[PDB]
Amino acid sequence: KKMSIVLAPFSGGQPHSGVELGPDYLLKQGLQQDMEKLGWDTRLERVFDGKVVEARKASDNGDRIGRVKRPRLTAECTEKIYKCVRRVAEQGRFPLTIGGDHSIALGTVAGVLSVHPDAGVIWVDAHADINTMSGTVSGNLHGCPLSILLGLDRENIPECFSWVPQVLKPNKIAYIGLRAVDDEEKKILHDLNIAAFSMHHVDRYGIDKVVSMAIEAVSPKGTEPVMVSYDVDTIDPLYVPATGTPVRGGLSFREALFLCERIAECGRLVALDVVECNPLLAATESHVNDTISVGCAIARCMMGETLLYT
Amino acid sequence: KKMSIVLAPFSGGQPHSGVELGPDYLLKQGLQQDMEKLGWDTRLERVFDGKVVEARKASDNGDRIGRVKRPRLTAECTEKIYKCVRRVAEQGRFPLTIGGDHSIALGTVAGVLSVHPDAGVIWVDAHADINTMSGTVSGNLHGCPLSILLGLDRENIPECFSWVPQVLKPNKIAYIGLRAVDDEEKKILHDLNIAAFSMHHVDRYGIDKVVSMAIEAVSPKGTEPVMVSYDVDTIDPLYVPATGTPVRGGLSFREALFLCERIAECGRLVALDVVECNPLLAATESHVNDTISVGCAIARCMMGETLLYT
Amino acid sequence: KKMSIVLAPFSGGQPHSGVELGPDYLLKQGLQQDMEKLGWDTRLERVFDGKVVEARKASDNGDRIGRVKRPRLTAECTEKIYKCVRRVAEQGRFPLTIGGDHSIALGTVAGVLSVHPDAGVIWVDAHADINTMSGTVSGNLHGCPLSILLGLDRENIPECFSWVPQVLKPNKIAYIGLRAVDDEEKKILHDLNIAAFSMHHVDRYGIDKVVSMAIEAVSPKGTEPVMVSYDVDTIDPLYVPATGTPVRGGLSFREALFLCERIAECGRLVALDVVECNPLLAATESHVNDTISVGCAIARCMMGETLLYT
Ligand SMILES: N=C(NO)NCC[C@H](N)C(=O)O
Ligand SMILES: N=C(NO)NCC[C@H](N)C(=O)O
Ligand SMILES: N=C(NO)NCC[C@H](N)C(=O)O
Ligand SMILES: [Mn+2]
Ligand SMILES: [Mn+2]
Ligand SMILES: [Mn+2]
Ligand SMILES: [Mn+2]
Ligand SMILES: [Mn+2]
Ligand SMILES: [Mn+2]
Repeated sequence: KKMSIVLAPFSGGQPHSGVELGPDYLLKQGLQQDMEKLGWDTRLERVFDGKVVEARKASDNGDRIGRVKRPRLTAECTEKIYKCVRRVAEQGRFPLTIGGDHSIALGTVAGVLSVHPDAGVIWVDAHADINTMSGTVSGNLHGCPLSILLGLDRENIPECFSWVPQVLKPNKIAYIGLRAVDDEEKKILHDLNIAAFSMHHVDRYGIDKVVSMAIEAVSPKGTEPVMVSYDVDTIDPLYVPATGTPVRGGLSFREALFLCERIAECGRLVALDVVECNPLLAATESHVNDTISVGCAIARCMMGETLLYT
Repeated sequence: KKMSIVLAPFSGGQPHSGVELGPDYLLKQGLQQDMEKLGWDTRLERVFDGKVVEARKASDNGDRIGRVKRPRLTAECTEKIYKCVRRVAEQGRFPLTIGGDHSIALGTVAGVLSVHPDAGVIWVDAHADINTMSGTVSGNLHGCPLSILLGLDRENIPECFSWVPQVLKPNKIAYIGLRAVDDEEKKILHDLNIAAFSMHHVDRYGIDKVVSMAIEAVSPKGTEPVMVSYDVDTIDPLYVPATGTPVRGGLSFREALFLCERIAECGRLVALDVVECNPLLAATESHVNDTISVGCAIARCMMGETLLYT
Repeated sequence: KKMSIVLAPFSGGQPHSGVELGPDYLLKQGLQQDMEKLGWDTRLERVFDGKVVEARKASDNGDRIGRVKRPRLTAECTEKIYKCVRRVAEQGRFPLTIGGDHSIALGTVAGVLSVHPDAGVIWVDAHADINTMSGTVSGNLHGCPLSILLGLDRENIPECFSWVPQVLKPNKIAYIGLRAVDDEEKKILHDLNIAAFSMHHVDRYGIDKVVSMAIEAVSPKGTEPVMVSYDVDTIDPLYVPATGTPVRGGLSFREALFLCERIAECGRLVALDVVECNPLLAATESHVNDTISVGCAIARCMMGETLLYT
């Protein structure tokens, strides 16, 4: 029962700065102590200096390839994350990555599928993060990771991303909590027949059924390893206010956590990313505390924490 | 695919002024652009000058018939709405009416049932709005429309309402989200055996089942046209604060919208009223924005807007 | 149809003062008028002077037996409550007790099971309140009542509690809404196989199923009398802010009340405690009003109040 808590304080995949503070905030909230308390032999893994990267992002506004903003910087860092996560798994340890915007998952998923190529992927998010380099309207790379992992729009993808291994198929990715999908993404998900459960399915079937369906969609043989990339903005902003791109009509705090327990209960989770926590994007001390403690809550629940006897 | 957005800035059916501003606010929120974006060939239909009517209401406190307040004024305006909506339907266009307090539905429903006499009616509301002229304690006519449409207490109903055609039967009206019913109304609904789904059924069966049940109750042959008069105060005030008579324990924002999609999904909606939006009844700019954007949201969702590919 | 509204303004079972104001606040909110309106022939029953007891608690910091704080004082008062409730039932009247912290339930449950020894007990709470005298970390007796009623840790229980009759078995107590259980309590509930439904079951099955399950667990023959000790802190603090130990992820206002109706609908409720309302533990006038009116709401709903015709 060994765990490596991968710190990924990156913010180049999007406009607002502050999300790179996630790792620190989470850790000071007692994340590592919590994993220990859950019986996890933990050790931190730093991939790069958070402030050094902020400097390179704040200045170099010349790092672009079309509407895509900061592709080189995002490629460099996500590659270091990929390599890091890859080793962590080769060592037979569970990698829990703390972001940082969601573009880090390009490194995480790439790293996990490198050791567990048959792993399914549950993308808990309000967004589909599948925009292509050519299609991305905003150009914020945190909304493009999946397109890159899937190898879509191969032609218009640059050199700085050639390091990205092609190991993720459409039938191994399942969304949950979607409600802010771009027209381009709606078509893509439909073209590729990606299993996506929007808030509509949650309202229709309740979180339980959805989770069940989500897990089945990426787990054919019922034995496959499961990975969850958890974007906190999936949860209604009235619970998670400190986040870059909030959208109303999100999961309730109870659903956000129940979802984790169902997964833990699955007994096949091999990795977890907890992203989009931006402390500087709050109004009070409770805005940040509620947000960060929610992050730690997803971690404890995913890692086995239950409300009753265990 | 033709639509007429009927503007009904009336506030005589109740105490608070400001609800007649609904139409304008909605429209500036981009309501018509939204219907266009949904592929609806739209055109506005003005029934009367909003400020002119406010003047006649503010002054003439002598317009009463018992406890009933402003019956003449309400009759005059709701008649113009009736006629308007009637023509809009005769033209084969979908009428989307924006209020204005709920007393306008006397004109809307009367207008719709004039062209589609077999249309069922789903009343999404926290209130039953079925009080009689004689029974109404408050005297606020926005809580009496259904009694008039149903022809109840025929004897004590005045001359100014003789224009109201009798075309609505008890078996063609179904409530959803009820939680603030008057004793008089509880008896009536029971006497007439009106299908009413209070918050109790939502909590008990969940919004999906309720919607299904609500649609079946007014649609025997499974082919009948469906009309929905949507009172925004059905939604919990923590979502829709700017409304005249809010009651706690309402539908969540997610339920409010999911309900619409289920209906749209029904493929038989022939008309829709979106009422009780009172901008001046807020505390902040978000109170109004949240309320008005919620109004536009019900419109988009009812008219086909989905979270995923369509 | 006779009812005795037992006033129990006690606060010795916990740190914060103000919760003894519950009874008064509730009553001024019209609690008794409400029970009358529901057709209940009511009469108040005062057990002791609320301010006199506050004086004895504020001063005597020497009243302890280990980590347990104020055992003598709690024993004296809960005994008076026991006796009171016992008589109220012997008189064939329904006892509705208003607290006051949850340690009063030692008197209430003891009183009810004295006249209805086969009565099941539904503990609506975020906490299990089953800590032992020896195990209690906090020492706040409001989290120990059930251990005393169950006769657990008999050896380390003091003289001042010998008056407590042993009439409650593990198979006659069922929790609902649990989410803040201590490690000690988790073991106990598991050892004794106590039917406990945490927020996890609510999220998983919805409030309806849970209530059904909760009622079945304590009602084998399907004829047994039912008692509910209702801790308002079971409801999410965003609904019930004025309470001593709030925990996020609670029941929604709708669930809090729906739960009551299901019970009322059961037709076998023989007693009800409504506890933990601390007016002085608010920030605004709405904090207190919302809290206290919620208390009265649970009362009306439990006692038969429905949203539709009855
Ligand atoms: N934060 C996210 N996703 O996680 N926002 C993505 C927003 C938008 N879809 C884009 O392409 O930029
Ligand atoms: N706003 C509404 N209904 O839509 N309130 C109705 C209130 C009350 N039932 C009455 O007769 O006036
Ligand atoms: N308010 C309550 N329960 O109702 N809190 C109990 C807290 C804690 N379990 C204890 O032993 O003190
Ligand atoms: Mn994301
Ligand atoms: Mn997102
Ligand atoms: Mn209405
Ligand atoms: Mn209403
Ligand atoms: Mn308690
Ligand atoms: Mn409690």
